[PDB]
Amino acid sequence: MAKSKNHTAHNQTRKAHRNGIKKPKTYKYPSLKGVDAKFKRNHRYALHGTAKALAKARAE
Amino acid sequence: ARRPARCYRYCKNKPYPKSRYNRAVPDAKIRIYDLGRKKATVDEFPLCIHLVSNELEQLSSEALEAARICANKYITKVSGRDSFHLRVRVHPFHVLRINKMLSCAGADRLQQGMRGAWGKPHGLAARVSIGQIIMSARTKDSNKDVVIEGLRRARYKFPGQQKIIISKKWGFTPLNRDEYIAKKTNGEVIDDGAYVKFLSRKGNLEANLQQFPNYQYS
Amino acid sequence: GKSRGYRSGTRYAFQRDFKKHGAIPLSTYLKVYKVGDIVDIKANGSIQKGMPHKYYHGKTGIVYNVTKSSVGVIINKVVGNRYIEKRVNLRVEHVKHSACRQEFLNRVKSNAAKKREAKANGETVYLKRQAAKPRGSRIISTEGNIPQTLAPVAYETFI
Amino acid sequence: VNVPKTRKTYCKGKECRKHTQHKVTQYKAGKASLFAQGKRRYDRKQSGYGGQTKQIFHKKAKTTKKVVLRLECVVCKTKAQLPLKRCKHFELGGDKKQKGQALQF
RNA sequence: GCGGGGUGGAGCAGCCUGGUAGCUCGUCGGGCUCAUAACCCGAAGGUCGUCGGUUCAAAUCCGGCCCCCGCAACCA
RNA sequence: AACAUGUUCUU
RNA sequence: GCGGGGUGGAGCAGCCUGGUAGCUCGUCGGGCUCAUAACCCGAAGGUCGUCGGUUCAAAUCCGGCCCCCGCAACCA
RNA sequence: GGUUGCGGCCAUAUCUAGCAGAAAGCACCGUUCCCCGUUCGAUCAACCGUAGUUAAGCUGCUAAGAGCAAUACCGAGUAGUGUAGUGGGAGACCAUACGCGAAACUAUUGUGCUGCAAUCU
RNA sequence: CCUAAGGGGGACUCAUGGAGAACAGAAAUCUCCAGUAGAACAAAAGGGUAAAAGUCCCCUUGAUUUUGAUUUUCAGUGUGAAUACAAACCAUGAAAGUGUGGCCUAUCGAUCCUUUAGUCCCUCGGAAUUUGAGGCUAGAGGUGCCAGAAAAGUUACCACAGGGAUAACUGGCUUGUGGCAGUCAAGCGUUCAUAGCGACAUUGCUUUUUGAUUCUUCGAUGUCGGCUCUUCCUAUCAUACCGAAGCAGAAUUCGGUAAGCGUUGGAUUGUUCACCCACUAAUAGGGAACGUGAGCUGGGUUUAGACCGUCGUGAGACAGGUUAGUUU
RNA sequence: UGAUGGUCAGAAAGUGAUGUUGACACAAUGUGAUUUCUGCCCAGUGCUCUGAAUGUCAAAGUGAAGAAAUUCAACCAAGCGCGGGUAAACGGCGGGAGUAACUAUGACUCUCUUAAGGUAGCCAAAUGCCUCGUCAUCUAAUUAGUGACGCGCAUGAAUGGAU
RNA sequence: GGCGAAAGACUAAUCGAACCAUCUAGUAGCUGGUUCCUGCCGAAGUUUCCCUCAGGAUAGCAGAAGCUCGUAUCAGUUUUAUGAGGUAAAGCGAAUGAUUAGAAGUCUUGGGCUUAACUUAUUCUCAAACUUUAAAUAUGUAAGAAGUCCUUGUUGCUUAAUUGAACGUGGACAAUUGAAUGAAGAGCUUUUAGUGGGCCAUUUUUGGUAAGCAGAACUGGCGAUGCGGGAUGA
RNA sequence: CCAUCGACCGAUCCUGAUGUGUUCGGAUGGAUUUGAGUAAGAGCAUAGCUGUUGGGACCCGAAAGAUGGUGAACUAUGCCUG
Ligand SMILES: CN[C@@H]1[C@@H](O)[C@@H](O[C@@H]2[C@@H](O)[C@H](O[C@H]3O[C@H]([C@@H](C)O)[C@@H](O)[C@H](O)[C@H]3N)[C@@H](N)C[C@H]2N)OC[C@]1(C)O
Ligand SMILES: CN[C@@H]1[C@@H](O)[C@@H](O[C@@H]2[C@@H](O)[C@H](O[C@H]3O[C@H]([C@@H](C)O)[C@@H](O)[C@H](O)[C@H]3N)[C@@H](N)C[C@H]2N)OC[C@]1(C)O
Ligand SMILES: CN[C@@H]1[C@@H](O)[C@@H](O[C@@H]2[C@@H](O)[C@H](O[C@H]3O[C@H]([C@@H](C)O)[C@@H](O)[C@H](O)[C@H]3N)[C@@H](N)C[C@H]2N)OC[C@]1(C)O
Ligand SMILES: CN[C@@H]1[C@@H](O)[C@@H](O[C@@H]2[C@@H](O)[C@H](O[C@H]3O[C@H]([C@@H](C)O)[C@@H](O)[C@H](O)[C@H]3N)[C@@H](N)C[C@H]2N)OC[C@]1(C)O
Ligand SMILES: CN[C@@H]1[C@@H](O)[C@@H](O[C@@H]2[C@@H](O)[C@H](O[C@H]3O[C@H]([C@@H](C)O)[C@@H](O)[C@H](O)[C@H]3N)[C@@H](N)C[C@H]2N)OC[C@]1(C)O
Ligand SMILES: CN[C@@H]1[C@@H](O)[C@@H](O[C@@H]2[C@@H](O)[C@H](O[C@H]3O[C@H]([C@@H](C)O)[C@@H](O)[C@H](O)[C@H]3N)[C@@H](N)C[C@H]2N)OC[C@]1(C)O
Ligand SMILES: [Zn+2]
Repeated sequence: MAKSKNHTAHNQTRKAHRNGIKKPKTYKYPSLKGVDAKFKRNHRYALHGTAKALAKARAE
Repeated sequence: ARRPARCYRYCKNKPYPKSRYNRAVPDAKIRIYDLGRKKATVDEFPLCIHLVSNELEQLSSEALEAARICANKYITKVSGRDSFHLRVRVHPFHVLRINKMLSCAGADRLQQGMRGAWGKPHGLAARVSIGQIIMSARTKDSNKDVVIEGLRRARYKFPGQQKIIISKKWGFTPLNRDEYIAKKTNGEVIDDGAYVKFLSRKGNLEANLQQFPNYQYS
Repeated sequence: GKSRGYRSGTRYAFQRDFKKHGAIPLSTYLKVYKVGDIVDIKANGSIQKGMPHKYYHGKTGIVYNVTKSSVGVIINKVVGNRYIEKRVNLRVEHVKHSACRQEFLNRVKSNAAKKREAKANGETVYLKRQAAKPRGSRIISTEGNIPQTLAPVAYETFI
Repeated sequence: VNVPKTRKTYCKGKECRKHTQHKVTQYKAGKASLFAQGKRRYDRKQSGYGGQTKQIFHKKAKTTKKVVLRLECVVCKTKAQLPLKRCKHFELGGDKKQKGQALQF
């Protein structure tokens, strides 16, 4: 009495290609969320020390 | 009763053999596949005549049984039982299914129609390709036309079209008649009941030499 | 009822190769992975830990993270009308280097060397690859090679 | 399920913060007070005319419950709760399985 | 359209799953009695209703010809 | 308290 | 489509909730009687419909198959 | 070149059946106070290198050897398959055009290669 | 389901077969040999595993604490489950290591409410103390219709909104089932497959059976049978002319052209159907919206009355029976 | 149901109907003239009776603890539970085997089992599926009618049976 | 509520609960309708959840407004390099399972020279839930400036370390900046409509005897579309 | 304006100085945690189209439910008088 279509993927790729299929944008620096916490922790200090050293040598 | 054979003629379904997944399957109507003088030696029956399918279809075990009986009975009547060896070359391994709708008035009250329609086992059929040999008979060269007529009668028991082909090869061996005579006279074949064994130039040389003592190494 | 569990459909994909069961050769554990390396993902059915989902079986991606026994790999997955960046943690048994990249780095070195050779010689060379071009003209001798005529053959049966 | 009566696990008490010996008992819910706000509200809503004012669950389907272990540290007397998987039979300090003996049917 | 069945004189096995048909009642003899009845001992008794096929081998499987007894056979 | 029965036909 | 039954020669338990097959009648041996019945003292007799499975262990628990008796099959 | 220790790839290295093996190495081999483990010094432990032996392990060689590996005017451009037509055919199916392309089969060849360290007639 | 069937370490090797040892045999335990897993690993199936992931021994609680990142299902929400790290605290081992439950893929649960554990910390608002109550963090009590209402029937007295998204006719596709016709020829037919028949098989046709389906119609296509009347089909019962025979004649049987012409009267039943009686040259089968209700009839079916049986506690039910019921 | 009552009415009342009444009456049901009869079952559902002895049982009251809110305990009405009655209350009213000197049949026996196992009657009946039951009669011919028969799907005794 | 010798009858043509006014424009996931022109863009019948299945929310598809820029690196495509896969086909004198026939042994193992079993070499035939092998089509990734090389800075991470890891200073390499073809340009944001019954064709494919039947896959269509042809016809 | 590593404020976990109504205080330093925050404000007000929710809610449409009234000139039944 209410039997109807159960499933089809007809027209689905056609809809997907109207505006897709778009690759995610790439960036020079990735987010370090999800990277090993011990690496990320020390990388913080390594960047901080590098700025301090460059700020020093530029004075002289 | 049995539905007419047109209801299960063509290979529409995947093969559905008897297995762990359909156990309640009846026996095929054909039980005997080797008739005539099945103990005869390879050199006794040099001529091979095939009945070849020209259809991609399903042959019920009932048709296989009827054709076997027809051919065997005719050839035995004309040339005697020991003058040939007939081999049915297809085995019905495909199970046929049936849904079994009621044929009384008011069946629609009782039954559910196309709901849950998966069928019960009904019969067995053999799946044959175009060019597949159905039956084979080896006899002597003087018995050509008797076996040809015997197979001619069996053809009418099958749906569709079949051809009767005279083979160039010696009996049921894969060798042409001249090739078989050359292998025989060179001591490279021995009898093994109804069949033979051929010489190997591989393996232990001592066993090869013992097994075919009359071998002419060349 | 339907069944859509985590490893459904993996009967053959996660089987070990014929006569390739048992212990993992140690070369698998001696490889070194770095962030930025490109790796092929192949599930080993004998290592149940750190396994890829069947989707990532046969996919190639970038390494983004390196831990004790595993690497983090970035995979792009088509979801609807766009790609989603996926991050999968895989033990090294399920990972292998990609060979095309080694080839490409070799070509980088060769291009640099050729350019330097031309610069020392005083000229310019072309570094772009080229597709296969149509062949040029040629002369064929018939010495001991007289053209031999062929014809179609008649039909024969061999049954 | 047989679970032993003592268990050496981590203690969160500010005295310990380490693995200590614990006493294992099974948790049992206490008596519902008549002065909990939910119950004072319910009684007020049920008074007067109107009949039953709230739903009453009927379609029970589970046959088991989750067992909660009560672990008390023998040093500082801090408790911890630890739930188990569903089981139909549970006992503490039952006799351990002996391996390789003839059954005396 | 079906569903069972046709094995001694009559009731039943043997069939399922080919090679090897038995008991029961009843008849033909002896045992016992004064003679019977009963009782006991023995003995004969069906190549399977019939015609076909498959089979090395058919009461046993697969068809046809009869007899026995029935179950099912618009409708709005 | 319990205790039913006795083939046919004679000489 | 369901539901119950299948256990000594007969009619029934035991299943459930695994470890032993219990009851009445019947059968057989001896006794009491002139004899028989009743009665008394003894003895045999069900591998649990069947093929599998699990379990250390199957009448029992878990499927297929076979036979027996039943319930449901409605709105036009 | 032999051998040992630690290996990489993980049968061209495996398996059966014979035979041979100098030097060193390895091995079997002797013993039970001590550390240690056993129903048993068999295995495990320890001690001697002293009494012996290449018999076995191990290494190599042999076999119209089994297995394995490799190749191919072997089968076969076959089976299968992408694209095409108002192609053929009642249909099952088949051919053609532009492409890809097996397996079995057959025949022939091979039977570990190698890294680090030490040592040797 | 499991305190091990979880974690670590160690030693060993499994099914099965062969050959041997008192009672001892097919099956007791002891020995050796072969043994790529043919075993085992809680439980379905698939995958995985041999100095192990199996068996046995030893020690254990990582089946723990804090809170983030990720994978599957996916809206890239929730739940379930899983993966790799960080920071603790532990187990085990000589050690490298390994361990955040069960070798992997299933084994489960919001808001409100209650209850417990933790900080014993916040609040009870005129100020305090002690009871009591209320909060914060983390679990448990459960929704299996499993993203999670608190829930029995009957209507043959019935209503409304709709539905041809959907049943009860015709029609359409199909043709299993029904009906009809071929091919082969084992046998029957005194001999003889085919005068006449014809098993086992096998190819079709038809839409006069019954199903299957749900395309049309639910702002309605009048829903049985008979009566009446016309016409069509041929798969021919009779009548015309013929061919065949196991055609002497008579009778009969098989077949061809043929639908020109006919194919009846009655008992019982609402019947189509069935079944007898009888006449006849013969008493063929079918179609036309299952022809034909502004042509009839209204016996049946199928509104409301009433009775019975079985069922139901009951209201009531019943392809069970019975009687009365407006045909524009 | 004997009036301080039964049955019924009303929002209430110093309120009503039966009632100008009193068991030969009023009220509530079932069956349905006469004749002849009206079997067995109180296990179930109801209805009803008994309460000195008695588990559970509300509010109030009682005792204890507490500073108090409160908590706990005992006691505790009817009701429930326990025990009896009642079918012209609702209703209900059995299986499997064997057995006689032809055969058949089974008066007879064994066994399981209920609250009781459908008695007297009656029947293919307006109640019987199978079924157009079988036999007889009626007709030329009868799915009709009538008389018989009865393991009766699913007849049956005031849910009244047979006349 | 009445009244009923009982039909759910009768109670002013109204009765399985009269008539009148009001609450009341009661609510409806349902049926019907919904009013001028031209221009530009232009769908969906699919995903997840729902007492959800004639309805919603959610994502998708569509429009509008733009904004930041101006050839940056993009593409329903090829080439080159490199992965993954277990379908088609094939195979069964290869494992598992199925399966016809002899033959030679074994009798130490059970019957009547056999009869079956067992062993060995053979023989006919098969598999959606078998497999050593194994395509075609389809599918992942790369082809540089965010690069390569040289020197040596940072750090609490890492190494026995002066070893590494990650991010850098300074130096060098220039239009062939490292395949093809194309590019009414690229990137970014907000907001909202309709839709959430589909259906057809080739090929693959499941149930069913089959169906203008029922259910999937990829692509193209019809729906939403006229036009020439197929007489006629989504 | 965008990607990324930090810093600041509140919540959470740890640390715990000089001191003390000795149980308070919380200097200082940490932490794969957390917020609809900071880091040289952007808002408020009026108006317009579109979109949303409550309203009769685009228009017309139930079967029902409730409150207060009016009928025994028909008809049902009793009674009284013909
Ligand atoms: C009454 N006791 C009898 C005893 O006498 C005997 O009976 C035989 C019976 O078996 C015989 O029966 C046999 O007879 C012959 C047999 C001898 O081969 C067979 O051919 C025949 O088929 C078979 N019925 C019958 N012919 C005579 C009885 N007395 O065996 C049977 C028995 C029941 O024990
Ligand atoms: C004595 N100094 C304490 C200092 O220790 C700290 O106290 C925290 C306290 O705030 C936390 O507690 C905090 O968080 C809990 C909850 C969310 O876990 C709340 O229940 C509580 O009210 C809240 N203050 C507590 N759990 C740990 C103490 N060290 O901060 C508060 C303080 C008073 O300064
Ligand atoms: C007028 N009386 C007639 C009476 O003659 C007789 O008629 C039959 C008729 O029923 C037969 O017909 C019957 O039987 C045939 C069958 C035999 O093929 C069926 O096909 C047909 O449907 C059926 N009506 C018909 N073949 C002969 C008439 N005399 O029976 C029916 C009847 C109505 O009683
Ligand atoms: C070799 N493989 C082929 C595969 O290529 C394909 O074949 C098609 C074939 O079916 C097409 O044919 C198809 O379509 C046409 C028409 C509508 O186009 C129909 O007429 C025809 O009946 C239909 N089979 C044919 N036109 C081209 C082949 N490549 O499909 C069939 C196949 C056997 O799988
Ligand atoms: C306490 N440890 C901190 C760690 O928590 C983190 O600091 C976060 C910081 O990242 C968050 O800040 C983050 O989120 C804010 C946002 C809320 O607006 C952004 O503005 C900011 O860019 C972003 N980094 C800040 N909101 C809280 C700190 N504790 O930074 C690293 C750390 C030092 O280890
Ligand atoms: C020039 N000084 C700037 C100062 O202006 C400010 O910059 C903020 C910048 O931090 C914010 O950006 C920040 O916050 C966003 C936010 C979405 O959470 C983060 O996504 C982002 O990572 C974070 N850097 C940016 N949205 C606005 C600037 N004015 O803070 C950073 C700074 C460097 O000090
Ligand atoms: Zn503690």
